Amino acid sequence: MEVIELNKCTSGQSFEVILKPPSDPSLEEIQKKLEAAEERRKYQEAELLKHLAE
Amino acid sequence: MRECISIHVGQAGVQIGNACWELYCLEHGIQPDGQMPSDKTIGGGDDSFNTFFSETGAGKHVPRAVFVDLEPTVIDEVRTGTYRQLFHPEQLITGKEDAANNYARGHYTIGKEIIDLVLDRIRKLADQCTGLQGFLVFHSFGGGTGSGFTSLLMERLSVDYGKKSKLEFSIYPAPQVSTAVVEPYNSILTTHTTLEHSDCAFMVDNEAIYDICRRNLDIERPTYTNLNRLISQIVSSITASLRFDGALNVDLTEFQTNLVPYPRIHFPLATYAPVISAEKAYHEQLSVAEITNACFEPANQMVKCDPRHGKYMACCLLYRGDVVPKDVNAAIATIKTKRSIQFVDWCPTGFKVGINYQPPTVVPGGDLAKVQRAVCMLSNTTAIAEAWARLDHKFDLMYAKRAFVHWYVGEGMEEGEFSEAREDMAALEKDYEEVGVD
Amino acid sequence: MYTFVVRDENSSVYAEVSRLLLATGQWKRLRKDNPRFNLMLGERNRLPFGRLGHEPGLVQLVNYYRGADKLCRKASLVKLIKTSPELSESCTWFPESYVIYPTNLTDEREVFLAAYNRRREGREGNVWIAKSSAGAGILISSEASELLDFIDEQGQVHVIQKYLEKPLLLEPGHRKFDIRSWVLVDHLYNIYLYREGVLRTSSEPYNSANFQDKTCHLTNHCIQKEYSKNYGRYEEGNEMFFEEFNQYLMDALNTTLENSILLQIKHIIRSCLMCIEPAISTKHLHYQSFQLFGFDFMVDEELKVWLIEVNGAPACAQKLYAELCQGIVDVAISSVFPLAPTSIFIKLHHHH
Amino acid sequence: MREIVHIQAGQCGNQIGAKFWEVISDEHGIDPTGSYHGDSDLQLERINVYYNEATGNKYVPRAILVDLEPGTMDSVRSGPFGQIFRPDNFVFGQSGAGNNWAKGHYTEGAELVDSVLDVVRKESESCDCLQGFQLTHSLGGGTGSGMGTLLISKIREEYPDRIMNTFSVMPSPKVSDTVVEPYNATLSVHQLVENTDETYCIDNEALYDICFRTLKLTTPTYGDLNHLVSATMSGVTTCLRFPGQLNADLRKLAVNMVPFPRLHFFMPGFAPLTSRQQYRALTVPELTQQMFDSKNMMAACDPRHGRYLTVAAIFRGRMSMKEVDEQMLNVQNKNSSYFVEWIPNNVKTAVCDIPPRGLKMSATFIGNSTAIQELFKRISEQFTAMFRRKAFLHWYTGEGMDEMEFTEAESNMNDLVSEYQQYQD
Ligand SMILES: Nc1nc2c(ncn2[C@@H]2O[C@H](COP(=O)(O)OP(=O)(O)OP(=O)(O)O)[C@@H](O)[C@H]2O)c(=O)[nH]1
Ligand SMILES: Nc1ncnc2c1ncn2[C@@H]1O[C@H](COP(=O)(O)OP(=O)(O)CP(=O)(O)O)[C@@H](O)[C@H]1O
Ligand SMILES: Nc1nc2c(ncn2[C@@H]2O[C@H](COP(=O)(O)OP(=O)(O)O)[C@@H](O)[C@H]2O)c(=O)[nH]1
Ligand SMILES: [Ca+2]
Ligand SMILES: [Ca+2]
Ligand SMILES: [Ca+2]
Ligand SMILES: [Mg+2]
Ligand SMILES: [Mg+2]
Ligand SMILES: [Mg+2]
Repeated sequence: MEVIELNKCTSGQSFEVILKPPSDPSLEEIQKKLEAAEERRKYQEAELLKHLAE
Repeated sequence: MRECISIHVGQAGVQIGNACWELYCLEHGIQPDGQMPSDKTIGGGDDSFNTFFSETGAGKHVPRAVFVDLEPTVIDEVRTGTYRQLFHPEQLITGKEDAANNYARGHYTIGKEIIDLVLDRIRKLADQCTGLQGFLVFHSFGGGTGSGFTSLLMERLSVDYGKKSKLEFSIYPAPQVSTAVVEPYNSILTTHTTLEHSDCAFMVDNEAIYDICRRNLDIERPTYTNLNRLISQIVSSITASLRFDGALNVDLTEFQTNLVPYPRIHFPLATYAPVISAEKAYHEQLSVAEITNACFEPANQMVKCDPRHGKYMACCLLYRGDVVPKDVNAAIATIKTKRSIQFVDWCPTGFKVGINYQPPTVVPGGDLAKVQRAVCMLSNTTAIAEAWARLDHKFDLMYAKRAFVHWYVGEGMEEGEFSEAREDMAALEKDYEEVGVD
Repeated sequence: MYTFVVRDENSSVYAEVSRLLLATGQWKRLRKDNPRFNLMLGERNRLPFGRLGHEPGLVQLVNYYRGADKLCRKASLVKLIKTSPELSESCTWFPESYVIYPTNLTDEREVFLAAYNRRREGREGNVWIAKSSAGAGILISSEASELLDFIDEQGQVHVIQKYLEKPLLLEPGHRKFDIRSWVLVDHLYNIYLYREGVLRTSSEPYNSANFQDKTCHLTNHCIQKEYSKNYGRYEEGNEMFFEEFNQYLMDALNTTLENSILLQIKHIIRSCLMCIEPAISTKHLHYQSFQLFGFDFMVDEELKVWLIEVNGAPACAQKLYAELCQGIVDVAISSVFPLAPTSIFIKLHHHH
Repeated sequence: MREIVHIQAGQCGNQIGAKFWEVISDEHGIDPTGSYHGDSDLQLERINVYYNEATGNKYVPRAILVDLEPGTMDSVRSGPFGQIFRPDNFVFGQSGAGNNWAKGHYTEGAELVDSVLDVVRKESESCDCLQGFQLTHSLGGGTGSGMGTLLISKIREEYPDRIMNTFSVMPSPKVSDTVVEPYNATLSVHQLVENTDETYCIDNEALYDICFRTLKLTTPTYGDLNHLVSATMSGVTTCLRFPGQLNADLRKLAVNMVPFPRLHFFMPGFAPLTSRQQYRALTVPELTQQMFDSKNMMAACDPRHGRYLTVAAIFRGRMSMKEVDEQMLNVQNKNSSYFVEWIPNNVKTAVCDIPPRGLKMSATFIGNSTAIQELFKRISEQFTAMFRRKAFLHWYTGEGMDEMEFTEAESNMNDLVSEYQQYQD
């Protein structure tokens, strides 16, 4: 039950108590993911209009 | 002094952000017009509150915050609310139509067309920072914007601010305050693409906030205002160290250092007490030992789970009010001899304690009663994995039938991103079991 | 209309409970994976406790205490008694036991030999028994070499404890036995002892000079009915009930089952369960737990009661399935889910 | 400003649509001339969802009236609120559709569809942000069925990413104008499977039985059937017309009600339904017991024959929201054998403080039930009873159609039935 690193100031204090010791994707790669999903949307919509055109 | 920029995404983040900045102002003595009489340095200063508030020559104290929603209704409240004068227009960003609770819609379809805008507005706040620490991102798991757009924003922040820290306050989905059936999908999609981009995440289960409001506040049908006023008390306790003089958790880095020895396991459990109903004429003021003991009761945890059946990796006690170190260690001693507190063998069995003499501020007319002392315990327990298990199980039930999956595929998402996200959660639950179970 | 699920088809006990529940016309059974339920008769292994108590407007009750395995595991119980100050290492009603991991894997090997050498030098009886939870696989021996070598040949943790060389023998027969007591703990953590116990007796005369033939040393109902040739001779199914056993203690020993044995049993049950209450209690939990336990005791020639093991999924004596199972619906289920005596249990009052 | 464009087509479409605007115009304080005269701001909060604002604080519905004959629309223009509809939004021909799906879809209808789409485009261009469209029509006639579905196909081509919603009256031999209604309905139901996000199935038989048995109406009339449709339409749209966060925005509703793209045909329900003991107060339990009762459901399907994929309930009036949750969570927890267990929390509830005219409180039921297949089964059987003999086909082959197109519509609906069947097990 040890207290360590006691720091006190005008608005409070902070300390530590030890009971027992122990025993990314680049900007380019994000635009590609975004544009890839935008392309599949454009493809899916293209098949819808082709369906409607028929 | 190093600055912290807050980012609120979606309806949950924006309404929760509102409650926090209302509370922050009452705490630092900032009036709705932005004026702060106590600040004797007009239009400048590197005080502790300057980490969250910038200043103008006119003496206005402006939050370092950005509000982002794909629909204008929620953010319009801020523009005409009590604290409309705190922010300037650039800080509030709104779209025309929302993500319809569709992760793929917020991350891809709509997100792609507004992502760089949030970044530009953020850059503007960063340009006022002489030493930016990082970001605090508030969002929900279940919303289309909260889930979808947030994960895209985190990916870009890691690119545009590599060395900066990023913390989350995330709303875990709760059927009692939700009408969306697909929130499990969204929650798991956003956790998979955000995991490697967040250094510390404080999950708040709406189920827990809901029950605390009914049990302790005697609210029969808690509203969002009730849920947010209480969530901002917990958030205030967690961010207080960054806004007040102190030596514990003085920068966002210290949160990872003191609470996250393993990077993927960065979801500390929060526990707050006391929550007292203001309608009570007068309440027997609780002691340091009693409120500390309450930190180990499931009834006031931000996520309902049983820490008795997990292993702690870290533990911070954040006291506010009439509390001296002598009382703290006395209660801790007793709690150890009665409570089941099992730490991981590769982490010390100890507690970092922070005391702020200013007791919790209560919003006038709010639901919480003024108390002489309160505490928030931040403990990284393997028990919080119970929340991942519940959510992953709901995901499996629907995904096994591919129910609702066509909505996500139709917005440009590939079906394989579902199982890719799910296998990552399977790996997250395994990490918790390897660390906690024998 | 209450609802419940069944996730352990192999439970003869709760099979009857589910049979009685449906007979009440006020309980409806649901599929094993339907989350909207009031009562879960859960599986034995890996019961998903973390998914309980998260259904809006449903008080959920499960038939297993999370964490009670610490008491119902051979090695776990030994660790619990030696490390729990409430039980202490000097516990007088639990045989001197040690945890021994096979050498192919803390461990108490050297600690076991130390006490073993002490007995060998002191002319004292030095007969130990090795067993584990992965058995039907038990070995009784007086040589430490055989005991340790037997465990190394296996691959699971084992426990070596003192073999009771002076067990109380029934007459006529000169035969060993054990006592099974069923204990039901409810959501409020009341400890109820079933007024009906059973003696699982050996139909073979106890022989202290041959631990090789384990038919007269192991009173398991399956061993007696398989390797014992006098099965059912003295009592039906090698099962004596409290009424008979009590009359015997009076005629033979001039005492009662209550004074000589039952007080110690009730004290042991209290001590064991009260010890772990802070760890498994569901008093302030988002769901509620109850569980049925099967304690097994030994009695020596001095009428001292020794605890053998605790069973988490115990079976019942055929003659007592109806009385007990209904008793489970009364104090465990209907106590939280009431329906629109002279209790068959004995309340063991204690300080929570 | 999430505006919705309303379209009503044909005799049935325009008569039901009229009563609808009559009902909600009252709930929002709009009088027959478009002048607001309410007493609550909640009336005008989301007024722009269905109404345009004109000069002099005038509110003009965003509705387009379509028919191939003048008769019905002439009545609307002389009806109670006829003066509130934009004059230019009346688009109509003179030939008629002769209850012929082919005439509405390929010949007569085709000659008039472009002019209708000119008005849609005009109303859309004025929308700050268009949520989508809602169409009212029957499936058993010619205009609302044949041309109605022709309009959806074209509206979807020009607005591919907007929500398409319909209130579709389904024909029944018990309430029938002509024997070819099953032909027209089977042709439309395939259009809807492809081109609508949400379709509220409204069986005229259920409406009739409700009027005869429950409402105790000796001789029902279309007017009586339309009172039920008016109230139901007002109920299911309450989420949209008032301040709320549940089911608001057509796409969010579709995202939480449609687990599979083709299984988007809903069963509506309303409570109360009292016969003139009409002043008695109705308790929350009663509202819930009835709203879920089959005799209050307007699809003519027994829910206990299938399973609910999702359910959306709307309670209106000043009541105990705590008590609402309790009774809803009681129906579910008392009949969970009828809710699919692979969609957690598939029953959602919303409360609204403004009640319908003359009711302390009411409840509207919106269920995506697999029991709806019973409805498509009826139509399918009635269809094949005639088509196997090619009876009455000459009306359609004479307008340019081929028998092959009938065989396909047949197979397309029998497929839709098998789809509902596999998700019921
Ligand atoms: N605690 C709390 N939870 C909220 C609040 N607002 C919404 N939620 C929760 O957030 C989830 C829904 O996500 P939203 O935040 O509304 O969605 P969004 O981020 O606005 O994205 P959209 O789908 O485009 O609307 C549900 O689980 C709600 O319970 C709030 O103000 N406080
Ligand atoms: N230390 C000891 N002294 C004397 N007998 C012992 C003993 N340990 C075990 N036994 C004998 O072994 C039997 C019980 O074995 P144990 O309970 O450990 O195995 P098990 O769990 O597979 C049987 P059950 O669980 O049904 O009681 C008893 O009949 C008892 O006579
Ligand atoms: N509920 C209801 N159904 C109607 C009404 N008028 C016609 N119907 C039904 O609609 C079908 C006839 O379609 P109708 O609208 O008259 O054809 P259209 O004018 O060419 O589109 C028949 O099944 C009628 O039962 C009405 O006012 N209300
Ligand atoms: Ca200053
Ligand atoms: Ca990073
Ligand atoms: Ca012509
Ligand atoms: Mg939103
Ligand atoms: Mg056993
Ligand atoms: Mg007609």
